[PDB]
Amino acid sequence: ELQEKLIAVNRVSKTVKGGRIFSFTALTVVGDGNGRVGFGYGKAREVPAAIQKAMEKARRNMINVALNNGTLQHPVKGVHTGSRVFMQPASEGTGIIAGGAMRAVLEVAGVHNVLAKAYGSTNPINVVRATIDGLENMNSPEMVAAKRGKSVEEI
Amino acid sequence: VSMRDMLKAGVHFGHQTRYWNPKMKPFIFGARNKVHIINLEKTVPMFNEALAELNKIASRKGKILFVGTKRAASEAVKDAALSCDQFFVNHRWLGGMLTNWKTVRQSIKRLKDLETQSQDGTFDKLTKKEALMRTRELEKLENSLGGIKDMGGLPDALFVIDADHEHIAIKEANNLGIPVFAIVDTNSDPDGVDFVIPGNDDAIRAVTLYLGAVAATVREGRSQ
Amino acid sequence: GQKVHPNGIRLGIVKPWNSTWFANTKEFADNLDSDFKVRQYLTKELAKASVSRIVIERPAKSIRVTIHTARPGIVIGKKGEDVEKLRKVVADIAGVPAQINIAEVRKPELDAKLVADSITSQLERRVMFRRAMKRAVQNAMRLGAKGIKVEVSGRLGGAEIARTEWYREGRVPLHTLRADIDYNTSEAHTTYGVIGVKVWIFKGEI
RNA sequence: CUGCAUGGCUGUCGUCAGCUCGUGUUGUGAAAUGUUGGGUUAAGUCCCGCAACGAGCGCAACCCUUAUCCUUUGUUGCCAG
RNA sequence: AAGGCGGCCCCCUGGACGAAGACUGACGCUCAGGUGCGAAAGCGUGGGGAGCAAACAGGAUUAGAUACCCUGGUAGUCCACGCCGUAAACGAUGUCGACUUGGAGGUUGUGCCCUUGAGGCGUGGCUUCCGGAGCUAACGCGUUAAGUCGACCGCCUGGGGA
RNA sequence: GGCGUAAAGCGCACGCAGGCGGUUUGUUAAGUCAGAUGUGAAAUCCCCGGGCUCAACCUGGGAACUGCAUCUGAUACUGG
Ligand SMILES: [K+]
Ligand SMILES: [K+]
Ligand SMILES: [K+]
Ligand SMILES: [K+]
Ligand SMILES: [K+]
Ligand SMILES: [K+]
Ligand SMILES: [K+]
Ligand SMILES: [K+]
Ligand SMILES: [K+]
Ligand SMILES: [K+]
Ligand SMILES: [K+]
Ligand SMILES: [Mg+2]
Ligand SMILES: [Mg+2]
Ligand SMILES: [Mg+2]
Ligand SMILES: [Mg+2]
Ligand SMILES: [Mg+2]
Ligand SMILES: [Mg+2]
Ligand SMILES: [Mg+2]
Ligand SMILES: [Mg+2]
Ligand SMILES: [Mg+2]
Ligand SMILES: [Mg+2]
Ligand SMILES: [Mg+2]
Ligand SMILES: [Mg+2]
Ligand SMILES: [Mg+2]
Ligand SMILES: [Mg+2]
Ligand SMILES: [Mg+2]
Ligand SMILES: [Mg+2]
Ligand SMILES: [Mg+2]
Ligand SMILES: [Mg+2]
Ligand SMILES: [Mg+2]
Ligand SMILES: [Mg+2]
Ligand SMILES: [Mg+2]
Ligand SMILES: [Mg+2]
Ligand SMILES: [Mg+2]
Ligand SMILES: [Mg+2]
Ligand SMILES: [Mg+2]
Ligand SMILES: [Mg+2]
Ligand SMILES: [Mg+2]
Ligand SMILES: [Mg+2]
Ligand SMILES: [Mg+2]
Repeated sequence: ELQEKLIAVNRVSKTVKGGRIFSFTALTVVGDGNGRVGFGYGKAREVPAAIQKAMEKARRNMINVALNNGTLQHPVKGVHTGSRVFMQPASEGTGIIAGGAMRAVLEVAGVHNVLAKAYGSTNPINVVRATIDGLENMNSPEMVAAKRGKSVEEI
Repeated sequence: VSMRDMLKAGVHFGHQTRYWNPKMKPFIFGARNKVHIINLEKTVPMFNEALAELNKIASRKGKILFVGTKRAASEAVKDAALSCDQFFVNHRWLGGMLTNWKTVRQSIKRLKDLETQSQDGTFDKLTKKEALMRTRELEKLENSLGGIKDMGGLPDALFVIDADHEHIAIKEANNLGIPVFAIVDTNSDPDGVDFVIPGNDDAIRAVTLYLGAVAATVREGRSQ
Repeated sequence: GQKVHPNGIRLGIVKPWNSTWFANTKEFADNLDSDFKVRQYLTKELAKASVSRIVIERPAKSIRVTIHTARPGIVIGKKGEDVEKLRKVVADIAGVPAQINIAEVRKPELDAKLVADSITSQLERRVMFRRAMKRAVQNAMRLGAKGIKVEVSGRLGGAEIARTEWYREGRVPLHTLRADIDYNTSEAHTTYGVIGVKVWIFKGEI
């Protein structure tokens, strides 16, 4: 029912008296393809357990985005610690023009045509954070008309 | 419930104006003795509203979990909880009761098993060793979660006393999506609570009236 | 640190011996070595017959060997020529006559010898050690074992540097002498060297 | 020949009291919490308190021997009447 | 204004703040180049020299000890008038203006209330410590912002070489 | 795009040139905006077509050349 993507697997370490202890971290995203997205981060001593933890984490932790038949409503900007993200709707037939970490998020979101660009840090975790936060702050025209209390043509 | 029982129970008395929280400026009538005075005409309709939705939750067969662990108010809460066929938390709130239900349900399984062997098992195989420990550990289990032993699953509403002393349970309920009903004293913040009721919380008569009225209204919830 | 052999430390407490004969120091060494020869045989000709334990017992002047097995049909064979073709040669090796009995192990997934043999047989078939280990553990734990832990060691996956990798599950109190601990060892001879496998299975106390 | 390709076995820190995990929670993250705090113990031993709740390998017990008594049997061992 | 300023008295003199009014009527803010002020050490000329003390000498310590420690000790430290123009000259945070939840203090004015005390209720200036939103890579900052904004100026563009 | 700690706030101030300018009314029309006219060579780029068996290539018409000058209007904002 939901599409799942594995974005990053990293090996991290922690020193003890005996020596170094290695662990694996997995960052994944899951979506339904019609405007629901979640990201998940997992850690484990072994990789498949880490990936399963991240998928379990991301089946919860899922937000809604209001799409316009496969593309955004307007140009959006998202920001997290080091990552700045600019996304912009495109015409039919452009495809997802985005970086490696944005591409999975926008693919499993159900978006089909955007032009995106990453500035600053392209650390995958923060880039996924910023893309999610820039998608969630994007508003549909009917909610703008509800805000302003007037449902004029511009819908 | 109306205005004058709430005055003479001392619902209007706040904490000192040193320890106030800004977010509850709207529910503050004034100050005397450098003591906040809680606004009472604000308390009455939102209390009634909380009571109404508690009733409706009650008759759709909702499980309600009273929370109060103050030494001076928790016996009133056991009183009110089993007077109205509901559940209570009177001793220390285990961090993770709701978000980590999968793990604490083994604690309640342990509690149930060693109580069925307690005296309708009637083993009294003593070992030289195990009265002193098995009995004391049943005590340790039932004083902290003996009020939750019959819940089975996640509750349907949180009734809170003194939201600041009970921030862990409130944030747990906010993550899990359970409604929170809290008496909000002048020093606590109301943003985790979805049904705010400003009143006094340190006096035992305010608490008595609160849970008397709520126990009543859920008893006539289960009445339907 | 180095551990005590968990079967040896429990001999006479909860675990019995694999040989139950008496002898003076006159015939002790030859009894012992002819037992070694019979055991070496009943190891190496019943290789793929899943034998777990060989109990040798010597009444007055003759032997009886009890073979614990998971697959009794192959060591009892087609109407029973095969225990004949075994005792005719075990009486040959031990010089005295012989008798053979065959006991069945009904759950071959709760015996450390069979589980070790399984994991080494898979390791010699070029299978990823992780899958062997985890399947052994989950099969042993889904049949009522109170605990298990497996450990493989030595050039895993053809690496140049040998490693020791172990997987535990349940409860294995090796310091409790009451503990029913079934332990065994096996070795897989691959194209990169020997790989050692150890298996502990805990079934209960007393 | 290569223990610097390995299995098995052994020494060592050290019989030192420690070493971790699941779920939850906190942090963008490496990670943290639990395992810290007040007492106590030979001991992460135990009790209180506590965003933690539980579990595993260790500690302790279960094993052998020595120190007291009782019952049974009585030679090849014993000698009170 | 910054550098800085500490017995008491007198003379000359700059700024700040408050009360209630009166007056002028945008006369304002910032500022490249320019000008002025600018710790300590140092330099020039002339005085002064108690204490302290670079250099220097001796005694120790040490493998050595051009040091740390001890006994001495000159320039200098002090005054007048010139020069120098640099400091971790730091809040490592340019100036000016507006806006945005709180708490506890210090100091200096002023208004009102039985001034009944070393009482209570207000309203200005300057200042210290916590901390909310927000911001930040984090640490932290947080109405005296590193928050939200405007005007002008200075500066940065990998580490060495420098 | 930055300048508390990563490179980066002059040691501090005064101040000329320069940049910037509270509020109201009137006036002007310099900035600004609208329209028109002249010009912005052809070729090149782009659109719609046409010819070489297709393509490259060649070619018809348009669009564009974001600019400048002049004339006529607008007066909210900036300037006088
Ligand atoms: K070795
Ligand atoms: K954990
Ligand atoms: K003065
Ligand atoms: K200058
Ligand atoms: K001196
Ligand atoms: K030396
Ligand atoms: K001198
Ligand atoms: K300073
Ligand atoms: K941090
Ligand atoms: K400047
Ligand atoms: K260079
Ligand atoms: Mg530790
Ligand atoms: Mg800790
Ligand atoms: Mg323990
Ligand atoms: Mg604890
Ligand atoms: Mg000087
Ligand atoms: Mg001089
Ligand atoms: Mg001189
Ligand atoms: Mg000296
Ligand atoms: Mg000199
Ligand atoms: Mg001078
Ligand atoms: Mg300098
Ligand atoms: Mg200074
Ligand atoms: Mg500087
Ligand atoms: Mg500042
Ligand atoms: Mg100035
Ligand atoms: Mg602060
Ligand atoms: Mg360079
Ligand atoms: Mg930069
Ligand atoms: Mg530095
Ligand atoms: Mg710097
Ligand atoms: Mg400065
Ligand atoms: Mg300078
Ligand atoms: Mg100027
Ligand atoms: Mg000027
Ligand atoms: Mg103006
Ligand atoms: Mg001007
Ligand atoms: Mg004009
Ligand atoms: Mg054609
Ligand atoms: Mg004008």
